[PDB]
Amino acid sequence: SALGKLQDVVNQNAQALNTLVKQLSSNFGAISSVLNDILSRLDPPEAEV
Amino acid sequence: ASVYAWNRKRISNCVADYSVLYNSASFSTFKCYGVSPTKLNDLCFTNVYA
Repeated sequence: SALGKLQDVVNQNAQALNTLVKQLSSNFGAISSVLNDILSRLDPPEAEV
Repeated sequence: ASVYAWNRKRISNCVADYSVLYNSASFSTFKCYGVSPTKLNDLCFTNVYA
């Protein structure tokens, strides 16, 4: 744990990237979190929503 | 069947042409909710129930 100050910065940056990547898996109230699924399943009036 | 005893049929292991359902004028209501009617020929499904 001698080099903990650098490792904290590295871990925080990697964790921020991991959270940002993980947030793509959330649908945020939509039918799916995948854009290709929505574009292949719905007409543009409801796919827009 | 009657509505209290509505009949449920499983559909599996078949290729389905839904274009004969959209283009048929016999149906007064043809309304889809989670999928577009014209995209039904482009998708693959399981757990299909009528």
